[PDB]
Amino acid sequence: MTNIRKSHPLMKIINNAFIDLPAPSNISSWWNFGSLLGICLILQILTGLFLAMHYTSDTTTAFSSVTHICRDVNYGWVIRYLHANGASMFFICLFIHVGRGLYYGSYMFLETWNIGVVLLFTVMATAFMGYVLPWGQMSFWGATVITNLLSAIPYIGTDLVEWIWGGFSVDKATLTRFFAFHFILPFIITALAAVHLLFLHETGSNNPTGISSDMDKIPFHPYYTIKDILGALFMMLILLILVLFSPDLLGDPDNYTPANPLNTPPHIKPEWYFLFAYAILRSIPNKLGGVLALVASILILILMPMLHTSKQRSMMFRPLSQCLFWMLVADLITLTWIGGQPVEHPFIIIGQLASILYFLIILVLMPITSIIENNLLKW
Amino acid sequence: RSFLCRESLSGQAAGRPLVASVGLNVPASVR
Amino acid sequence: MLSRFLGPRYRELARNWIPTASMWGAVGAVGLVWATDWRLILDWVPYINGKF
Amino acid sequence: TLTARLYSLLFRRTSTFALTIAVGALFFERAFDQGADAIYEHINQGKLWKHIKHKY
Amino acid sequence: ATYAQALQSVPETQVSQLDNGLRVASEQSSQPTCTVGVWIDAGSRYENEKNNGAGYFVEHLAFKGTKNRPGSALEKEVESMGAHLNAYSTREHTAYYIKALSKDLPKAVELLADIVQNCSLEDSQIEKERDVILQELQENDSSMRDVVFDYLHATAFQGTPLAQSVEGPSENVRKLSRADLTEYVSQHYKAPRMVLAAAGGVEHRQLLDLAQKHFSSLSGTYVEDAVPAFTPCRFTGSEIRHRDDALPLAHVAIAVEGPGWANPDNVPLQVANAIIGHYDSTYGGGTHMSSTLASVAATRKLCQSFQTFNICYAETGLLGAHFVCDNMSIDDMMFFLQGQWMRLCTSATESEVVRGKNILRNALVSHLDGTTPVCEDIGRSLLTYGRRIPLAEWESRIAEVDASVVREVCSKYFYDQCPAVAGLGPIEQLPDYNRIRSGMFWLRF
Amino acid sequence: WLEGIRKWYYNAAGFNKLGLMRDDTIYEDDDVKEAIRRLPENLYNDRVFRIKRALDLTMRQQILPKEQWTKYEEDKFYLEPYLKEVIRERKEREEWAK
Ligand code: HEM
Ligand code: HEM
Repeated sequence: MTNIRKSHPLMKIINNAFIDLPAPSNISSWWNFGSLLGICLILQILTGLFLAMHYTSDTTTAFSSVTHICRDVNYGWVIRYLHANGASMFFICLFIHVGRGLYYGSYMFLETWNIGVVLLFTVMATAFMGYVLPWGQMSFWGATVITNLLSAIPYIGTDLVEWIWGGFSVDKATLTRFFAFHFILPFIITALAAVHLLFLHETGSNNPTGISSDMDKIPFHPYYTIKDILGALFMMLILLILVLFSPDLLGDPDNYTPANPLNTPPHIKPEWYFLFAYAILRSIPNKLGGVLALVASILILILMPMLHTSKQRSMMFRPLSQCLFWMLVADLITLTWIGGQPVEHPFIIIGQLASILYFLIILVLMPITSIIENNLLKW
Repeated sequence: RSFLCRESLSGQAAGRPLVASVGLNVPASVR
Repeated sequence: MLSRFLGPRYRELARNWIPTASMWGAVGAVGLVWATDWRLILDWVPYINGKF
Repeated sequence: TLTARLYSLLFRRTSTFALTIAVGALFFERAFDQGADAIYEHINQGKLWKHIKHKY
Repeated sequence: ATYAQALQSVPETQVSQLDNGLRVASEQSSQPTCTVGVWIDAGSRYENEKNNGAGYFVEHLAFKGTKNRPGSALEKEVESMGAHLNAYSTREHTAYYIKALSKDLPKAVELLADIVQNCSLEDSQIEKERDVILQELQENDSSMRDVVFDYLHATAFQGTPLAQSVEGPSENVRKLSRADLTEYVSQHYKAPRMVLAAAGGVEHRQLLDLAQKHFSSLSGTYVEDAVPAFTPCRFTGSEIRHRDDALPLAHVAIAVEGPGWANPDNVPLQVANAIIGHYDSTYGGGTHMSSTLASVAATRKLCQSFQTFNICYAETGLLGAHFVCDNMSIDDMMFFLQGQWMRLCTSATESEVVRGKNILRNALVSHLDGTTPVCEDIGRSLLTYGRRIPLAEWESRIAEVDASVVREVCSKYFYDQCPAVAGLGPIEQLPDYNRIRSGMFWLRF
Repeated sequence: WLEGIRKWYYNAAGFNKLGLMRDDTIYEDDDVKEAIRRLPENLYNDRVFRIKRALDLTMRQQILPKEQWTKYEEDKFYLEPYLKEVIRERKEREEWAK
């Protein structure tokens, strides 16, 4: 005689996961993005399936098959644009999630933070391959530009490119290869997300105040399930507005042109959620240095738990660190804006300033501010 | 230990007041 | 961190594990040359270079 | 016995065990490739392209 | 007066030897008491399967009666002068020692001569003594540490005389007639394999002349030809598990081959053993003891008591540990205890080696306190080493031990050597022998 | 002077508005957790209640009225001695392991 909820194995796992899991009482709305990620993932796993059900992978039928999905498949355009803009929704939620983890000092959960960095890398790679899939002008040329970075790697680098290209340039082989990789990767992302939830549950969530809330804990099911339902409703509102009213708002029109290797578009820009890093790439003339800075721009999150010097955990009671964090966010937005514009005056110097300031804020300004911070409070 | 013989039981009586002792790296003892 | 790990007996432990770590690194180098089939190095080992 | 000398020399340390395995990988790979290829060319002598390229 | 000054001032161990072969060895001091005993080289090692248990029976009947003193009269003489008479029989040595005042030396030596020589061995007393040993066998069965160590010896030196228990199987003790014991006495209680030791207010000249006038009748021959030789004993790395879930606590003893009484490698290994240390639930050191295993056990309340041993015989020994812990700790200590050993086999800091050296010096100097421990030391050393090791020599051998020596000797005796596990009680969680043997080597090294 | 800057910072920090004391806002590492365990019962109970009230207020996104704000002068230092002792013991352990 017992609850099958807390005695049946699968039901026990579900119960400890998101039914009776002790959650902090004062969890703000910024935590909802966690689920808003998973839901997006599910949606991305869902619609992509129904896209792979009418998408070939040959360069003679890639663009034509995409147009077929948009124009002929019954309600196929809904799925297509739902995928295209759910990618942007996924990345908006991802960036807000990373910002939340940074602000409230959630990176003290070392295992979960590192797993999150791995998830970020995997999601970025998957999105890159997916954008390569429709074989537009943007697709082909962005793929060439991005993959040609690996030629900068010493020694093996050139070979590596010819390995990934499956030949001598982004061509028939690379399209199908990227299709297979874009299919497989999200399931690896799902497995890593499960591991991430495991690691987080071994310690419990962190409240905005940054202090342990083991005394004021509430069951997850009656409260945070409905909170997450509301969050999902809001995210669906934004995503459906995007898809139904202005689908080609976050995209680039040149992607609606068959890929022609003999002519390039006026501008070669990546998707928006990548520009913040692309600008950093453009900052350093040294190509190898550019690639290294590109990798470090994401790998910095790994070092972030080490740099924590403040006695307090979060930023709720650290106004100086708050201004620093918002300086960082403005800097990321500036890099995103810089990435779109061509390599001309004054975008070049502004891009160098923004890229320098990003690492200066993360590595130097924040720890020194925390050091001054503790001194300002007798500790 | 279980004692079920005169020879083994010999000496198990007490003739001096009980004296306990504990240490830092030596196990507890009593006599 | 580095204040704690900088010690007499800590450097002594480092010295103790120097041989094992160094020849673990040698293990890794040989395995890398083998699996990769690094022709630049394998052209000098007498018997194996006959393969190319 | 030689096996005792082998154990005391190359097998006691796990890392030395791995080094022995790695070098054995090189030499066994080369020797086995030579042997198997030679056996195959012997079995089908005169049919492979290697055995008939000379006349063209 | 520094430590070194005191060491070269400890009285010497004057050693003599009568014509028959009995080695007389004394150690004068100023105490008014003394401790005189005879250390024979009998023991379970010198016993075949047919007569195993003879030594225990002979030790039992030693104080019962003699030809000169018919019986209880001997006990009356011993008690009238306040002497405490004792005897301990092991797997290698058997000894009788009288603890008496210096003035009662002439009488005490006479009493020891009567026991070791003119022992009655009356059949009626044999029958009376037969039951006592049987009861003592059940008592020892209740002694769980002793049964675990007997399991260790049985499963380690299997098929060799060392595996035989000192008391003997409770079948030989029920058939050991007078005839079997008499051969044991006439074949093992010989003058060459005997050491007459004494310590305290004893004069070496007095001990020599008392021995000459009492033990002269001792014989050195070996009847027709039978000379019981020394049989080397093989160490077969194995395991034995007597799982009895009713027992409240589980005892596990694991030991590898250690050296003999020779092979000075004992001195480094003991230091290594001292580094592992020993713990009991009633220590009070808590999570502060220098020994890593002791600190972990105290922190997690893992075990009730773990002790490291270096049992050492003439040509081989059992060097290792024995721990008493509940059912859900046996594996965990197997992880830590082994994890400790390999640390000394791969990285032993000089600091802990110095600590082990100091602990060993303290153990040696403290164990030789009191006349009875000194007499035991003399009797045991003359049989094992052939000479009493002066404490100064012990100090020198300890000083020569450093971190590199400990690492080398441990890797020579511990690393990748099949153990001799032996477990009793609720030992279900005890790792399988393959797991233990795997834990005997580290994949980092 | 400097103490004026420190008072301005205490006011702008915001943990006074929640009724929290300085030490309630500290991150709970191993040293801090052991220090909290070491606290006397009467201090620990007040610490727990203050923390729970603060979490309640932040859940409802509110602050206490201005009168019940922990003043800079009244901000006692309860966890400081215990944390200092714990840090000293850890430093001793690390130095001995050195
Ligand atoms: C694949 C995308 C991701 C999914 C599905 C995911 C899933 C989740 C979920 C559901 C939560 C709990 C809700 C929450 O606290 O927000 C969570 C917590 C967390 N995630 Fe993620 N996550 C993702 C990406 C990331 C990334 C990129 C990072 C940063 C490197 C990260 C770091 C964290 C941290 C630190 C927490 C704990 C937050 C706290 O305790 O306050 N996650 N994750
Ligand atoms: C990790 C979640 C995913 C992300 C972020 C993602 C992202 C993207 C992006 C950005 C595109 C290009 C959209 C465009 O053409 O403008 C795309 C296309 C595509 N994705 Fe995904 N995707 C995800 C998961 C999946 C999965 C799981 C599948 C397979 C079931 C899939 C199949 C496809 C297909 C077939 C296309 C080509 C159709 C098209 O481009 O419109 N995707 N994806």
